[PDB]
Amino acid sequence: EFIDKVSSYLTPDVDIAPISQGAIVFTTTTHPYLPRAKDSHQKYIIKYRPRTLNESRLLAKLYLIPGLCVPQLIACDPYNGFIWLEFLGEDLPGGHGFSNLKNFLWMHDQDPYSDLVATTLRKVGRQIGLLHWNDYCHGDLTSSNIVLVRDGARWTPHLIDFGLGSVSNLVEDKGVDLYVLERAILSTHSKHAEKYNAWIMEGFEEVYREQGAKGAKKLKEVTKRFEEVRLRGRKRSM
Amino acid sequence: MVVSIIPQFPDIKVSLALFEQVKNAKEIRSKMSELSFAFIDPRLVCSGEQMYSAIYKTLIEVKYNKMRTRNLNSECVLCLSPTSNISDAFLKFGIKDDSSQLICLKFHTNTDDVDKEQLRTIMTSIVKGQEIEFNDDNLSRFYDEALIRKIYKLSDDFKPQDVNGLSRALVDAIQLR
Ligand SMILES: Nc1ncnc2c1ncn2[C@@H]1O[C@H](COP(=O)(O)OP(=O)(O)O)[C@@H](O)[C@H]1O
Ligand SMILES: [Mg+2]
Repeated sequence: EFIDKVSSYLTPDVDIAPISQGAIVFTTTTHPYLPRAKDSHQKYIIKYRPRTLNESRLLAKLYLIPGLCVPQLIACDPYNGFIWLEFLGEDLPGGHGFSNLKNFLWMHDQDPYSDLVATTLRKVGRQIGLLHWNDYCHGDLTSSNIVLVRDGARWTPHLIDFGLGSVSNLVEDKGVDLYVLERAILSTHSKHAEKYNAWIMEGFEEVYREQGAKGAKKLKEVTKRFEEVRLRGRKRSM
Repeated sequence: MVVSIIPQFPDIKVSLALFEQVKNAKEIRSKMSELSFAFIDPRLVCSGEQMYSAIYKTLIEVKYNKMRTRNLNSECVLCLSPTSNISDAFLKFGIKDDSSQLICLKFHTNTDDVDKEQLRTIMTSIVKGQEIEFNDDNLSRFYDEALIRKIYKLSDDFKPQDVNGLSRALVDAIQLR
């Protein structure tokens, strides 16, 4: 049905394997335009959506920002709703699953007090800090939309899924982004969830504190709003 | 020269050739109408990835939107560009009277095999210059990063460590229209 239309559009020349449905996401080993064997990666992502324009424009803008880690936009057909992206991440060892932040955290949840975990989570906060410092919002900042890319014995957090992203200098948008992640991390009910969030916020704050006095002021603004959002996020008798 | 296909468009072949020590660019430009090829200025092309991304965009545009120009060859020169103005694209991405290198591009829509010997003969009868392999090693000789930054409107804050990094920004601009 959706698989029919997609395989017909791509032709039998392009192998596809569905990985998520709803707006379907596939992987493929076929590069959309480099001659075979002239590409540089084992596989790619194809996102099909019968948001396409939005995610593509934002990926392009964010790549140009020093330090921001996002998937490469490889190809865009806005007429049919296809975008091809760099495939980020890998399978964690021992069947712990695809290397998103959620799965990484679950895998280390029994013994999270390591340089690896703390440093990795601070790096997650750095990405969000860079994003917000530059007046962009993610719009769906869950632990599934943060992908860890292996770098030797280290992990390098990347942000994915910018379908709901936006340009915004509003601290309200920034606060809600942070709150969505905070709640997603808390959602596991892990005894360590609060610590994870604290490490993330340390990374976020460092980015702002690197921007002198102006950074310190903007950070105070964001953190103030974030606390208001937390307050407004839980039941209160009005 | 290389002959290639875009996976979702099996019946359209594209030939690409790269020439250096070109002596007759002015003459080529004067005869362009009345030859069909596109003659592209390699100073604006830093990689195969960039070029092939424009070929991809060309076929997508023509199949699923609207062709703006005369044929696929010219449409691809447009698609290399970051902007919609056809004349500006032809001017900036087409060869110039002073071009000492060029990329010779041709779409082959006939389902038949490309006649490579005839194609090479035609190209050398047009171009006074020396063909070298169309590959990233040779493309990295001739691109002008400063000009590229100006044309694609890249910020000085953007500091890619290598050609792959630069190429990615250009592909972005190409894919976004
Ligand atoms: N660049 C990418 N690299 C690897 N996996 C990706 C990439 N982009 C998306 N994915 C996968 O696709 C999933 C997103 O699927 P889905 O929920 O269907 O759509 P949405 O992207 O709207 O959330 C992600 O969880 C991730 O596993
Ligand atoms: Mg997705």
